[PDB]
Amino acid sequence: MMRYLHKIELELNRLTSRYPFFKKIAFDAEIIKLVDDLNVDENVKCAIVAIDTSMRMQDFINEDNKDSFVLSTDVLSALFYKYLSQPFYQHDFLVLTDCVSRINELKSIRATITDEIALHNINKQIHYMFIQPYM
Amino acid sequence: SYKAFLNPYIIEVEKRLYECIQSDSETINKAAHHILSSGGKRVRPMFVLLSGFLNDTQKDDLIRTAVSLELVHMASLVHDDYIDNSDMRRGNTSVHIAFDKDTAIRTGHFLLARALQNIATINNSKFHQIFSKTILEVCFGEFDQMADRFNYPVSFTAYLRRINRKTAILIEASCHLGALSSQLDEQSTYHIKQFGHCIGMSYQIIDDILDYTSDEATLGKPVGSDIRNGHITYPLMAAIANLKEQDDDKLEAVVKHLTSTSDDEVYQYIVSQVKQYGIEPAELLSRKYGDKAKYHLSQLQDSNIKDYLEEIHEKMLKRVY
Ligand SMILES: [Mg+2]
Ligand SMILES: [Mg+2]
Repeated sequence: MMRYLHKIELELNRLTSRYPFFKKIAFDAEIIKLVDDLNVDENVKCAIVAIDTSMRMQDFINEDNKDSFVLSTDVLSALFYKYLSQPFYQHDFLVLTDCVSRINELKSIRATITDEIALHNINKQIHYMFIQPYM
Repeated sequence: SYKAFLNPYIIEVEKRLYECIQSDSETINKAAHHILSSGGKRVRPMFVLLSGFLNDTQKDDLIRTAVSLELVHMASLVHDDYIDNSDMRRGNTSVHIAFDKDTAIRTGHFLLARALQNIATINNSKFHQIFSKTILEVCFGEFDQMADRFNYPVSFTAYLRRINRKTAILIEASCHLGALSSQLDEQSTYHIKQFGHCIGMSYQIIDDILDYTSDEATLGKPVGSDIRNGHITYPLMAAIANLKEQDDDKLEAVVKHLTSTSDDEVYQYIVSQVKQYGIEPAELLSRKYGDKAKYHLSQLQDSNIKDYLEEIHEKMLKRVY
């Protein structure tokens, strides 16, 4: 476990302990491995993991868990914004907020397409959204 | 009037708001447009603009801050409507019904993204500290509210904390951020900041009152919607207290045992008890915050901009004044 991973886990475990309606799902394992080796600050790594987990939570939202899951994706988005605010990481902020609008755009268009290679590719782009700009 | 002086800016931010929502994604563009089309009073951009006009200065940051605050405000609405099952939004249908759940959640995150994009140009850590902090506080308030559903009693402190985070802080951030993007006097920044807080508090109380006192026409949903969804608010708290003064704790007992499966008869009883015993004290409270807001307006230098704020203070708090 890297330093940045302890930092985010500490804050997430504190939220679950304080707010029973916050649900902390497991970080994507592949995304963690990559982030581990990224050439950026501890704070940027936290923001990335925050926002990556935020968007992956979207797919698990039902009527039976929405009063939990929706708000949870929203704190994770807010944490993402917190991590890049002090000090302000302007370039990473410009890049990753772009990734946010784009990943929602890709997921929307993904809904209206059944083609094999088209689905395989857009899924790839979606899965690596927040880490590609750093590779 | 205030609509006169802000008119040029209002249409400017409105124009930029539509620019920000443009998307190479078909559904999202339509969805973002759908809620942006809905009748919004754009009250938050108004507080931003007026906050920056307290001192002599012209900046691109001022109007673009107003744009981001609107985008954030609307982002929470799309998510809120879906979470709370609110199928209607001021005559117009809500996003999750007009499209679907997935689009509803996507559009919210999209609006937030673009909102963050819009202010990414402002190279100022303090600015982002404040904005990111208020967004977090809003989230925090939402978690507690969700956990407080059908959980009596709810302390007076917890209620104030609840309405502060859910309505007050964002409006306070509008006045605070609007004042930053114009390097406003600090003593003057404190007053417009506290004004934003007090006005928001007052407004949310009034809204909590109307849930009980108004008709389904001005509410867009059934009377007593808060308590029917488990939300214990000050009017109810005040009604229970007054009844206990008359040695009657039947309302307390009922609310304590209220659950998500409670009968309509129980809600109708609660609603009528609140209308009879809880309205006046809630109005009184709202007036305290209203008055406090007046003080902060009166402690800042006399000017044209002061008059606009004072006029909006009269309108928004008409129910109590
Ligand atoms: Mg709500
Ligand atoms: Mg309400």
